[PDB]
Amino acid sequence: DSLPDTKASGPAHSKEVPALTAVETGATNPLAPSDTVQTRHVVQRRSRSESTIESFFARGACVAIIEVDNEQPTTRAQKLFAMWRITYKDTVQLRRKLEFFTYSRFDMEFTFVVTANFTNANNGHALNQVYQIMYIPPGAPTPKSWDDYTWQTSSNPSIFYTYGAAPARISVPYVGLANAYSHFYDGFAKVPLKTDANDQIGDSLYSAMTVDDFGVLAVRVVNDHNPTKVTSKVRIYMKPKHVRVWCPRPPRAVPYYGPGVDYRNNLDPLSEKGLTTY
Amino acid sequence: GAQVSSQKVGAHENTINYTTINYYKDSASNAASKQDYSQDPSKFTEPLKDVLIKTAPAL
Amino acid sequence: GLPVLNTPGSNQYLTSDNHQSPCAIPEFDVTPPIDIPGEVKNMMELAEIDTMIPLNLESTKRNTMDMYRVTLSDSADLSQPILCLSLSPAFDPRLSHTMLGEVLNYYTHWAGSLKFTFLFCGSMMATGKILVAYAPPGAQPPTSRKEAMLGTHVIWDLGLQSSCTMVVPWISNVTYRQTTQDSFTEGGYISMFYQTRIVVPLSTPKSMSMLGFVSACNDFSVRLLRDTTHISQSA
Amino acid sequence: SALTQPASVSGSPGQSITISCTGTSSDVGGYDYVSWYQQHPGKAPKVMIYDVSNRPSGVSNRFSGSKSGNTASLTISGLQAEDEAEYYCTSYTRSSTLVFGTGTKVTVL
Amino acid sequence: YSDRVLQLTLGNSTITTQEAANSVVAYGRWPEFIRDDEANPVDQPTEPDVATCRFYTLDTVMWGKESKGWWWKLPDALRDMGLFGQNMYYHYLGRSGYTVHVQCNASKFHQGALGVFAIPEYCLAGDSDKQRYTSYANANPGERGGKFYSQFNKDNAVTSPKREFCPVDYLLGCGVLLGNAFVYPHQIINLRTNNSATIVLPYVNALAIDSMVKHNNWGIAILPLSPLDFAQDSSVEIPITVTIAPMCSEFNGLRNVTAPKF
Amino acid sequence: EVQLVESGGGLVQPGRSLRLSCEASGFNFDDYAMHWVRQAPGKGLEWVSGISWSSSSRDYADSVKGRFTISRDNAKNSLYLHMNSLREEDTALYYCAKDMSYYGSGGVLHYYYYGMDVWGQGTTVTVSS
Ligand SMILES: CCCCCCCCCCCCCCCC(=O)O
Repeated sequence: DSLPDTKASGPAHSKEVPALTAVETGATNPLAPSDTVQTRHVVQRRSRSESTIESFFARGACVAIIEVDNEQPTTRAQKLFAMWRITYKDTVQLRRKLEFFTYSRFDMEFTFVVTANFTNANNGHALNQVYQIMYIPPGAPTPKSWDDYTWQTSSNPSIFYTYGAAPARISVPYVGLANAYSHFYDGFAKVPLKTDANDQIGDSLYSAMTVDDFGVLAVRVVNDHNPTKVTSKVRIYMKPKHVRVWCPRPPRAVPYYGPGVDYRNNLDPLSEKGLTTY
Repeated sequence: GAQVSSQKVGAHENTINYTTINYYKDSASNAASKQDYSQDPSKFTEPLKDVLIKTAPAL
Repeated sequence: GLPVLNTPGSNQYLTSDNHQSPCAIPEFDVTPPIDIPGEVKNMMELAEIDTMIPLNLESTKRNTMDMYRVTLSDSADLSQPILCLSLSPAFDPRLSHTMLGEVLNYYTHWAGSLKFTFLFCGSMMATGKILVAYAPPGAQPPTSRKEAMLGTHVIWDLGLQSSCTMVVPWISNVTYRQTTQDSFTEGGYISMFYQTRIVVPLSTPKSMSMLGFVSACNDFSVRLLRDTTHISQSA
Repeated sequence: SALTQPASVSGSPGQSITISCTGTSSDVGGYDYVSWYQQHPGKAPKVMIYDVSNRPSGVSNRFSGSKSGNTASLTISGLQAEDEAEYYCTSYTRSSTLVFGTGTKVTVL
Repeated sequence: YSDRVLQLTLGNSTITTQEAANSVVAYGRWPEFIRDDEANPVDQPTEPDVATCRFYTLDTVMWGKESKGWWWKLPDALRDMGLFGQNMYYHYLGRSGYTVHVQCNASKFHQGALGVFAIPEYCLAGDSDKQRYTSYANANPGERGGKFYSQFNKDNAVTSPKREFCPVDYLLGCGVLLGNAFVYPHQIINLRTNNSATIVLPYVNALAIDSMVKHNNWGIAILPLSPLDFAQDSSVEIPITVTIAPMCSEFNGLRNVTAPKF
Repeated sequence: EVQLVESGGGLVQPGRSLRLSCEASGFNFDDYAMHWVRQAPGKGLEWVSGISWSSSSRDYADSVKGRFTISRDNAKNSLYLHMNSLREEDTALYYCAKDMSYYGSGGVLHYYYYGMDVWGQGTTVTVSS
């Protein structure tokens, strides 16, 4: 797996000129240092192992933060349960790495980290808490209260996590509708027709393929409500596995603006430097 | 049914093997072997219909 | 049952580990793949492709399309350099945002040879010669052709074939250089000068532009992975 | 500019009354999003008809609506004393804005 | 034989050149039909061959001294090209490759350079605050194509949002520096070396076959890398022409005809 | 079931700034459009501003364009209205309303504002020198 060695070379006086080329053809000149200067024989032992796709993508990255509360319910606005749409566009670090390529195909891994704290110092009484994380595929009914019938999880996957234990962990297969995920989509979902009564019959947003790509995650605490409020947050980490990619693209150069390819703010990424200054 | 493979040793003291087993039926639960291999970048660097040797003139 | 003893490191979470985990959707029916053109298996394949360099980056040229083109003329003083660079692919403001620089910015160490290619965009009736040189560190940066000629250099003759290539060989003391600003692992200097001059006949444009490209050789590699400073998120 | 509506309409108990709201092609005449609201003095508006002809749950069948050309109409049948209130029309505009009508007051004789 | 002289022939049409550089095959893959082990729909496909696989010529554009660029998209640019368009609108699904030939000639005393790029899934940015708000009619220009701009001016129309793009040239219209665009298949037309560019494009998509009226899977971008100049005058301008030919086309799901509103 | 509560109204001098607030409960506030409507004493209803399920889409009426601003915070189920350079003509009763938009026939988004089906009791703002 080591890189190719370097061959010894001597002086040259010949009719063949490897130094001249024409980039108009759309090809890169495959030169080596021995083709332009004298070189010695060197056995090469460096390798490219740490640069493969698996090694490049073998890291867990944060993608979302979910906040839930636990206090005796009133009629005011409360967060006894929360819902989050699965997507990787809420953060930029993993999005930029994925967008080097047009299509991809991989398994997925999830890890959940949970933390909690008090909000008032009046009592300081609370027992250990248990969290439920339920996955709601598209088309399934969604909860309307923290204790309705939907939480029976008859057929939806669910995780029960007890506070203070090791982070939960899950694996998921390739769940795409097509043969590969599409990071970019140049099209619409509906097309207006001359016979339509009004515009909305065909109106749609540019580059949006489907409404619910993967569903939502619903989070709650199963414990009843203690005399004092307790607040918690759940952090989700993502790691691709068994990765394949096609059709490379240039990387993003300006700040993201929404889930599309739009750009608003800076548009001036390069700094100043003299033409003849080292 | 275990699987054994050879490590690529770095620092030495003074062949070494390691074992792996799969415990789950579904393939998505497996770890990453990372026994990857390379390819030729020709499809990106020289996509020309007629390929010319580097020492010959380009036109 | 079987007696066991827990070693240090139990119940921790390391983001770069590699372990098995249960699946949440057992017996799923996965869609078979197909043969899509253009598969990539290593990141260096992206670094081995030519891309333009924003050579100019003057005050009024930066962040506009004028930053890619360097101007040549037949009346320029022949005793002064055309352009100058510092061989630090991941830090120099000119090389940082190329494809090679973008790939390097995710890694801390690099090693190998580099190629520089230049394209002449003058008229068919123009002609001339140009000298481009590379000087390893440890001395005064070149400021005249008399000094630039002592290092590695190539003499370029303008003709039917519009492009010429220069190879920057691997010369260093350490086995790997760093991708950050550091004087212990500096790379050297690059410069270009006129040899003879540009000559044109009557009723022909007297000034013209030039373009430059950079890519890596087949012995280039990078090892230690890190994060990048080219992307940021506001609160 | 607000949609045109009559200042007031009067009718005797047991009769049927109609109110008209008019706009342009970038308005009622261009889209089917038209709704009617009812407001008693000192009370927040209440929705009576939406999507031209749909009734919200719990609304009496005595209310109905229709549209034609650039004009939309609200019809009240079996007029009662409690129907005395103000009515407004609303529509979506192609400039991405909602527009309210001038308003009409119903008087029961 | 020299590689500067080339001839192409498809259907009942032929093209000749005498100052070409070379031919490029994107990703080294040639167009082909669907295989049995990769099919998805079960209906019998239709493949007219000669009736659709031939060169069509778009309208010519004039390379001014102050022009910033042009862009097209496929198969959108070929909506009205006879039987190809008819088959596109009469069927639900479609698939085909393309061959692109760009023409531009000038004397030995001119100077300049054009960059020709073929981009898969060529998304473009909007012109207003509302994200992804561009409309179908404005996003599908036809053979007329579009243009780039030198700077981003935020739309402030009072009557209506106008729902159009606003591509910036040096950002390539999608938020990436133009210098890195050479990872895509490309060629350069340099007026002192050649006068045409040829690129062969296979079918690239995440599916074996997809709808043509909804999704565009290729994009063409032409940008002047070096501005045009001529001897001591500033009114000079020369034309540019683009020719395209579908290859290995097949259409599957038949129904009544579609009629988009533009 | 569904409740909307407004607050922040008061008395201010011309040319100064003020902010209003609206809290919502009983429904998935994170996934609906919202509106602001004002009623001058003894006058008809006037549409002020509206925001869709995405903060990008955000519209204003000509009478307040360039002066007012609308924003939402899905983490607290709160809707805000920022007013600057107030005028005596702005005195009116302000309502917080919920749109029935979204939930179209699948592949559609940034829908037109269908209309309002729930209204709050409103808060009073008075501008006087
Ligand atoms: C109990 C937890 C269940 C979690 C269910 C996860 C559902 C599948 C998630 C797939 C994530 C795919 C991300 C990449 C998609 C893309 O590239 O467009």
